[PDB]
Amino acid sequence: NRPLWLPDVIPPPHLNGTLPGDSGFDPLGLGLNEERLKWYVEAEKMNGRWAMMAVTGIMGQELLGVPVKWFEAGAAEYDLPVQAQVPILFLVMGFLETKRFQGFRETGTSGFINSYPFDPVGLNSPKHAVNEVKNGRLAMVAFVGFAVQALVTRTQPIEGLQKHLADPFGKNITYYLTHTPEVIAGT
Amino acid sequence: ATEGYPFVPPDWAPALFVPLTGLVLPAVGMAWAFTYIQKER
Amino acid sequence: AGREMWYPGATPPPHLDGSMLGDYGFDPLRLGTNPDRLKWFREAELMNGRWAMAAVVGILFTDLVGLPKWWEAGAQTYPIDNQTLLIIEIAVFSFLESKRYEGYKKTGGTGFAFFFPFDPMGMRSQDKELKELKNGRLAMLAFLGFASTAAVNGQGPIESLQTHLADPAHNNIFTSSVGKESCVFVAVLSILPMLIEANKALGKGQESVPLFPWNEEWEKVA
Amino acid sequence: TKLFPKFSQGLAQDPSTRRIWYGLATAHDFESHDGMTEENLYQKIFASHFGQLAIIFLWTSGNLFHVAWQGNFEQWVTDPIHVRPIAHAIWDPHFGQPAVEAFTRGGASGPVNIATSGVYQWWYTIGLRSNQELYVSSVFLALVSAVFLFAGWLHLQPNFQPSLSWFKDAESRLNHHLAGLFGVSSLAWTGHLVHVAIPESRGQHVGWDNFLSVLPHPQGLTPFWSGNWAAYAQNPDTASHAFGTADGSGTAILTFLGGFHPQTQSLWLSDMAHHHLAIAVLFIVAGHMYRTNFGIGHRLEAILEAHTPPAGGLGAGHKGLFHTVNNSLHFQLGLALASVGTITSLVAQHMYSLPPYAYLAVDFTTQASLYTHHQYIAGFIMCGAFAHGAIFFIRDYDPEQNKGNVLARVLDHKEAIISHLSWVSLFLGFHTLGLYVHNDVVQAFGTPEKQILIEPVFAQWIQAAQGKSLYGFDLLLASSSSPAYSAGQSLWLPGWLEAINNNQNSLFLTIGPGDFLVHHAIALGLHTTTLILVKGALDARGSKLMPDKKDFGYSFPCDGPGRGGTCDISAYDAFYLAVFWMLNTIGWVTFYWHWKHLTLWQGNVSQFDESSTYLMGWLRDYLWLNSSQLINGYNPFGMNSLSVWAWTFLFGHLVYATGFMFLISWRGYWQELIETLVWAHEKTPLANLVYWKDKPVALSIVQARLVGLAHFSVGYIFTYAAFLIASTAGRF
Amino acid sequence: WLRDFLWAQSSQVIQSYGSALSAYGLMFLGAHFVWAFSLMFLFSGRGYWQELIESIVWAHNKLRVAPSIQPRALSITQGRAVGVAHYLLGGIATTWSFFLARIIAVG
Amino acid sequence: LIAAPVAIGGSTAALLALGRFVFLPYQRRRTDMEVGPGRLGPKTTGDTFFDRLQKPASFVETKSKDPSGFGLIDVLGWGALGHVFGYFLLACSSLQDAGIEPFPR
Ligand code: CLA
Ligand code: CLA
Ligand code: CLA
Ligand SMILES: CC1=C(/C=C/C(C)=C/C=C/C(C)=C/C=C/C=C(C)/C=C/C=C(C)/C=C/C2=C(C)CCCC2(C)C)C(C)(C)CCC1
Ligand SMILES: CC1=C(/C=C/C(C)=C/C=C\C(C)=C/C=C/C=C(C)\C=C\C=C(C)\C=C\C2=C(C)CCCC2(C)C)C(C)(C)CCC1
Ligand SMILES: CC1=C(C/C=C(\C)CCC[C@H](C)CCC[C@H](C)CCCC(C)C)C(=O)c2ccccc2C1=O
Repeated sequence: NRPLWLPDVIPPPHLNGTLPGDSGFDPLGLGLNEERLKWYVEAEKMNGRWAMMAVTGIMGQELLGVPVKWFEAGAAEYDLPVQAQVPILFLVMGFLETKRFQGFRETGTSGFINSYPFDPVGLNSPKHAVNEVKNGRLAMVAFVGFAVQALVTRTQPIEGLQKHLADPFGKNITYYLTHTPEVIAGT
Repeated sequence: ATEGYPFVPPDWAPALFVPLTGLVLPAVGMAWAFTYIQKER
Repeated sequence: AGREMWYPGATPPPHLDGSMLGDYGFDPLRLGTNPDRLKWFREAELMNGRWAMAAVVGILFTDLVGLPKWWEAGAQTYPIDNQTLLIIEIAVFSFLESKRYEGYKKTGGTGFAFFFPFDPMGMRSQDKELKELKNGRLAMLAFLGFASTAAVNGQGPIESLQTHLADPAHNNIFTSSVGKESCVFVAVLSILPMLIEANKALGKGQESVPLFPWNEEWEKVA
Repeated sequence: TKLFPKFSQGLAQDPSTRRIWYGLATAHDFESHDGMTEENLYQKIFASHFGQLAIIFLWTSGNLFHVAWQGNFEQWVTDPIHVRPIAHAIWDPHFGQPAVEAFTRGGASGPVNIATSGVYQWWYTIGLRSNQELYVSSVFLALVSAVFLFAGWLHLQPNFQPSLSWFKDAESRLNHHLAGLFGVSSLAWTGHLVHVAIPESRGQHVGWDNFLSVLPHPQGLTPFWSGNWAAYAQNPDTASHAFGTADGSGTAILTFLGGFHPQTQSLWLSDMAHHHLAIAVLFIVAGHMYRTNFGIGHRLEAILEAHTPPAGGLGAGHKGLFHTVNNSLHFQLGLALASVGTITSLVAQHMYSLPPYAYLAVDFTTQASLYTHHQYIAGFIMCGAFAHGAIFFIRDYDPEQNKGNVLARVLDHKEAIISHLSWVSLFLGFHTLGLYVHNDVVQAFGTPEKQILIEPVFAQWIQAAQGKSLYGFDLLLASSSSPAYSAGQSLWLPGWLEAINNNQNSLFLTIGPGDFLVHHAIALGLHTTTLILVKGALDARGSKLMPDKKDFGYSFPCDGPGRGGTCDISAYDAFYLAVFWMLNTIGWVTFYWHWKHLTLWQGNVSQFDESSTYLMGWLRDYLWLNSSQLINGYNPFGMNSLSVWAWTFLFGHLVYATGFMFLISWRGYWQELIETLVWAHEKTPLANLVYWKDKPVALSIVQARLVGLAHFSVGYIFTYAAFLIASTAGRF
Repeated sequence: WLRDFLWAQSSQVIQSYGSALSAYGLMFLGAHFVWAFSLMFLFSGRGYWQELIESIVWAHNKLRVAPSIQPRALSITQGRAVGVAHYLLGGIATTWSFFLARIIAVG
Repeated sequence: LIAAPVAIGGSTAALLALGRFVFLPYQRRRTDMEVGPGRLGPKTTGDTFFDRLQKPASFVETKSKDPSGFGLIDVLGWGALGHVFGYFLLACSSLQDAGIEPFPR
C-alpha cells in the first residue's frame, strides 16, 4: 500500500506505514523498541531540520557573495571573537534544548518554547509532515555532498555545480578523484 | 600564551596537590570506609 | 522547592520541599540534608551574604569617592597599629558573635548584641527576608567578581565597568588570561542541566541520590 | 547485622574482622553473590568492563598530562640520544637538601624522575613533537574516559540494559569486533601513520590546521583507485636520513624495506604503515565471516559440531562445545586471558629484537624495563588464565551436556596428562640441575674445559635458516641458490640480512652453550608451571583423595587432618603454589635477557658466553657485579640519584620477607595470640572503655595464602625492578 | 649492613674458584639450593602433593610397576619438619661457607 | 599495468557469474546442514529489543526476483570477491611493471 523502498517487496515488521515518511527502510533493524522509535523519529527530524538550515545558509552565503567560504568561516576577523560566542552560544542553546526536553517528556513532539504546537500560521497537515521528513533527508544528503565537496573538490557547492554544467565530462568523479588531488593542494 | 589553552597547571601546583591527595584524601577515605563498615542495618 | 527553579524543568531534592524561603531546587551535591544542618547553613548563608553586601557597598562607595585600591589598602598608612587593632577586633567580636550564637540558640533570629531580633523599625516580613537573601547572594557573586577583576585585571569595579562600556566585544572575561577557562566552565554549566535531565529520564523510578562523604544519603542506597 | 557486604547477607552476619577481608576479597565474585541472576551478572560485567576502560583511558591521559607538564619532551625531540626522558616531578616534603639536588636530571630545575616507560620514543615515532599536542591528547583521552564512564552508566538503566541473549550472540560479536575493533581500527591507525608520522619524520609538520592542505603522497590517491600501488613504494627513505629533518629523504608512504633504520635503529615508518594497512584489510575481510541477520555467514555451533573426526579419533569431537563455551563465562575468560598472556609474551619477545620506536634501542634501561614489565604481566595473565579455567571446570562444567567430546575425554585421561607433565618437568629439572652443578663444580676445580658445553645446534640452524651467516650453515635464506632467498631478494632481503648479520642490534643474537642451558631452564619453568596449573585444573572438581571437591567451591582451605591430611587440596591453592613457579620462571627469563643485553651493551659478550655456563659465574657477574652501583645509592659518605632504587630494593626485600611471615606460619597459633591480646585489652585500665565493634580474628587460611602470595609478589617485583633499572641506569 | 657486610665481604667466596677455597663456594651454592628447596615443603600442603602422587600411582599402574607399599605424601607435621630441617641446614651451611671463606681468604 | 576498469569489471563479472550459475547450487546446501530445518536453526528465541537485533533481517528472505536464489546479499558478497580479485591482479601488475620481481628466480 506504500510507495515503499528500492524496487519492490521488502515488508517491514515494525513499520506499518502510519509514521510520516515511512517507506520500510530498515535493512538492519535498529528501531524495534517503540520508545526508541519515537525518539529516533524526533532525532531524525532534528538532524533533518539542522541539515535544512545548514545547506540553505551555505547556498545563501555563496549566492549573496560573501568573501569567506563556508568551510573557512571559523578563522576570519569578525566583530565578536570565537572566544566570545561559545559562552552564550552554549548557554542559550542549552536553555532552549533543556526547555524542549522538559516539554518533550510529556508532549512527544517538537517545539520552540512553551507553545509546543508552535503554529502561528497553522497548516499542520500529515502531508506537510511527510514533506518535512523527505525534504529533510534530501537536506542530509545535500550537506554530506557539500562536506565531501569541501574535502575532495575543495571548492564552493554552487561553484562545483557550475563546474559540472560547464564541463560535464571532465569534472566528473574520475577527474576530481584522480587528476585533482596532486593539483588542488596549492591550485 | 602560544597555545597554552590546553591549560598548563602552575609551577606551584605540586605544593598544594601532593599533600591534598597524600594527607586529606586518605583521611576522607579512612573516615568514609570506617563509617561504612560500622553500620548496623 | 519553589515553582521558579534553578533551571527550568528541574525536580526538587527530597529534603528541599520548599518550606524554607529562597528555595530554587539548587542542591547538586546535597550538602545539607538535615533540618538542623539546613537551618544552620541558611544562617551561615545569611551571615556571609550580609558581610558580602556590606563589603560590596563599601567597595562602590570607596571607588566612587576616589580612595585607592582595596587589595592594596592593607599596606597603606593608617592610624592605630594593626596589632592592637586586630586585638580589639577579636575583643569586640568575642562578645558580638557570642551574643549572636546565644540568640540563635534561644531564638534562631539574626539579632545584634542584646537586641534579638534587632528590628527597631519593624519591617519584619517574609518578603523582606526573600529580598535580603536575593540581594545577599547577588553581593556574594559581586564580591567574587570584584576579587577576580582585582586579581587578573588589576582594576576596580568602576574601571572594569568603563572597560566593558568602552569595548564590550573584547574587554570581557572571555578574552583575558582566564578566558577559555571560563568558556569551558560555562559550557560545562550549560551541559549540566541536560545531564541531570538525562539522569531523571533514564532513572524513572530510582532514587539516584548523589552519594558523597558530606551526607548520609548513601545509607538508604545499601 | 551489618551492611558493608550488601552482596552477601551471610557475610554481613559475621561479627568478626573476617567480614571486612572477605567482603573486600569477594567484591567482584558476582556468581557467588546473594540473589543474583545470569542477566544482571552479565550487565554488571559489562558495566565493570566499561569501568576498566575508563580507568585505562584516564591513566594514559594522566601519563600524557604529566609528560607534557613536567617532562622534557621538546628537549628529547631536539636530542634523543643525549637528553633523558622525564616521567614526573618529585614533590616530597620529607626530601632533604641533597635529595632535591640529586634528582634534577635531564636538564630540569626541580626534582624529576627519569622516564623508562618508552612513551618518549613512541610519541616521537608517531609524530608527536611538542607538549601542546601531548596536552591535547591528554584532554581528549580524559574526554573519552568520561564518555566511557557515561556509557557504562548508560547500560544500567531500564530500556537500556541489554538482555542475556544479547551477550550470548557470539557470531555477530566476533564479526563486529574482528571487522571494526581490529580492522577499521588498524585502518585508522595506518591512515594516521601515513598522514602524520611519515611527513613528521621528514621535516614536514602535519597538524589539524594543515593536514587537509598537505598531501601524504605526491601522486595523491591515484594509485589507490587505479592499480598502480607500487607508486607508493617508489622513493623510500635512504640510509643517510635523519628522523627530524628531510636530509636525504624520499616520498614513500608504504614500503617493505625491512630491517632497521640506520640512524634510529628502529623499524621503518613505511614498513609499519604497510603492515597495519595489510592487517586492516585482512581483518576487515575476516570480519565478514560469521553469520548475522543476513543469509550469508558462518555458524559457530555448526562448525563445532561438524569438526568431529571419523573412526572416533576425538570421540564426539567438538560436539556440544558451543553451549559449553557460551554458557560458561569462565571458559571465555580463560581463553581470553590465555591468548592475551601469550600475545603479551610475543610482544615482549618482539619489541626488543625489532624496535618499532625511534631511538628505543639506544635507551637500554627503557628496553629492559619494558621487556621485564610485559613478561611479568604475561606470566601473571597466563596464571590467571589457568586459574579461571579451573574455575570453569569446578563451577559451570556439565558432563552430560558434552558427553564423549574433547573436554570429557581430556578429563577422562587427566592422570596421563598430569603424569606426563610431571615426567617432562622432572626430567628437565634433573638434567638441567645436573649439568649446571657439573659445570659449576668443574669450574671450581680450576679446569673449565671439562664442563659440558652442548652447542645449541637446533636454534643456530634456525638462525642460519633466517639468514644468519655466522654459524656457517649454508641453508636456505643464507645461500644465493636457494629459492627462499631468490623469492623476496628485491623485496626485503637486503634489509633483513643486513639487520640480522649485525651483532650490535638485538635482532637474533648469537647464542652459546650457556644460552642453551638457560633456555632449558626456561623450558623447565614453563613445563613445571604448566604441570601444576593443569593438575589443579583437571583435579578441580574431583580427585581420589576427595571426589566431592566440586561441592566445596573453588577457594576453600582444606578438608581437615583426616585421610592423612588435605592441606592445599583446592585448585585455588594449586594456583597459589603456581604463582611462585611463574615468578621464578619469569625471573629466569628476565635474568637471561638482562645479563645477555648488559654484556652486549658493555661489549663483553664473551664474558656472558664463558660465564653463563656455571651458576657461580651467573651469581658473581650478575647479582654481585651489577649490584655495585645499586647499593651505593646512599652511602654514609653521600647520596646519589640511585638512592631511590636502593631504598626500593630493600623495600622489596622487606615485603618479600613479610610474605614469608604470612606464608610459613599458619592460622591457629595467631588465633591464640589474638585471644591473649583480647584478654589484655579487655582487662586493662583506661583502655577497656574503647572496645572493638568487629571482633579481632586471625587471617583465614585461604586469606593467609592470598596475603603471603601478594606480599611475596609485590616484594619480588619491586626488588627486581629496582635492581634492573639501577644496574641499567648506573652505567648507561 | 647489606652493602658493607654481605657485599663488601663474600667477594672471596665467589672468586674462590680455581683456588683452595672453591669447595667453600660449592658449599655456599649447595646451601643456597637446600635453603631454597625447603620453601616447597613450607608454603605447600599435603592434598596437592597427595593428588600428584595419585597421578604418579596411576602412571605406574598403567604398565604394572605399582609398588606393594602404597605411595603417600608426607604428613603435615612431617612436611613441616622436612621444611624446617632443610631451611636450617641451608641457612647454617650458607653462613658457614661465607664465614669460613671470608675469614680464610683474608684473615 | 593492466587497465583497472576492464580488470575490475572482468573479475567482478567472473565472480558474479560463478556465484550465480556455478556455486549457487553448492551454496544453500551448507545452509541446509548449518541452519536447516532439523539443524540449529534460530540464533535467538527471546522477544525483547536486544533479541530482535539477532533475529534475521527483513530484506534477505523476500524471494529475490532473480530466477535463482541470487539475492542482494549474495550479489554484494560475490561482487566483493570480484573487486578483491581484480585489485589483487592490479596489485601484482603494479609490482611487476615497477621492475621488482617477487617470484623466485
Ligand atoms: C589423508 C587422510 C587424513 C588424515 C591424515 C587426516 C588427519 C586429521 N584429521 Mg581428518 N578427515 C579426512 C582425512 C584425513 N584426516 C577425511 C577424508 C575426512 C572427511 C571429510 C576427515 C574429517 C575430519 C574431521 C571432521 C576432523 C578431522 C581432524 C583431523 C586431525 C585430527 C585427527 C584425530 O583424530 O586427532 C588425532 C588423534 C588423537 C587421539 C589426538 C591425540 C592428541 C594428543 C593426546 C595430544 C598430545 C599433546 C602433546 C603433549 C604435544 C607436545 C608438543 C610439545 C611442543 C610440548 C588430523 C590432522 C579433526 C581436526 O580438524 O583436528 C585438527 C576433525 O575435527 N578430520
Ligand atoms: C629453588 C628451589 C626449588 C627447587 C630446586 C625445587 C625443585 C622441584 N620442585 Mg619446587 N617449589 C619451590 C622451590 C623449589 N623447588 C618453591 C619455593 C615452591 C613454592 C611452594 C615450589 C613449588 C612446587 C610445586 C607446587 C611443585 C614443585 C615441583 C618441583 C620438582 C620439579 C621437577 C624438576 O624440575 O625436576 C627435579 C628438579 C630438581 C632440582 C631435582 C632436585 C633433586 C636433586 C637431583 C638432588 C637429589 C638428591 C641428591 C642426589 C643428594 C642425595 C642426598 C640428599 C637427599 C641428602 C622439583 C623436585 C613439582 C613436582 O615435584 O612435581 C614433579 C610440583 O608439582 N615445586
Ligand atoms: C581481566 C581478567 C580477569 C577477570 C575478569 C577476573 C575476574 C574474576 N576472577 Mg580472576 N584472575 C586474574 C584476572 C582476572 N580475574 C588474574 C590475572 C589472576 C592471577 C593473579 C586471577 C586469579 C584468580 C583467582 C585465583 C580467583 C579469581 C577470581 C575471580 C573473581 C573475583 C575476583 C575479584 O574481583 O576479587 C577482588 C579481589 C580483590 C579486591 C583483592 C585484590 C588484591 C590483589 C589481587 C593483590 C595485589 C597485591 C598488592 C596488594 C597490590 C598493591 C601493591 C601495593 C604496593 C600498592 C572474578 C570472576 C576468584 C573467584 O572466581 O572466586 C571463586 C578466584 O578464586 N581469579
Ligand atoms: C585450564 C583450562 C583452560 C585454559 C587453558 C589454557 C590457559 C591454555 C593455554 C594454552 C596455550 C598458551 C597455548 C599456546 C599454543 C601455541 C601454539 C599452538 C603455537 C603455534 C605456532 C605455530 C604453528 C607457528 C608456526 C610457524 C610460523 C607461522 C612462522 C615461523 C615458523 C613456524 C613453522 C614455527 C580453558 C580456558 C581452556 C578451560 C578448560 C581448562
Ligand atoms: C540486474 C541484472 C544484471 C546486472 C547485475 C549488476 C549490475 C549487479 C550489481 C553490481 C555489480 C556489477 C557489482 C557489485 C559489487 C558489490 C560490492 C559489495 C563490491 C565491493 C567491493 C569491495 C568490498 C572492495 C574492497 C576494497 C577496497 C575498499 C579498496 C582496496 C581493495 C579492496 C578490494 C580490499 C545482469 C545484466 C547481469 C543480468 C540481468 C539482471
Ligand atoms: C614435595 C612435598 C611432598 C612430596 C615429597 C615426598 C613424598 C617425599 C619424597 C622423599 C624421597 C622419595 C626420598 C628419596 C629422594 C631420592 C630418591 C634420593 C636419590 C638418591 C640418589 C643417590 C639416586 C610432600 O609430601 C609434602 C607434604 C606436606 C607438605 C609439603 C610437601 C612437599 O613439599
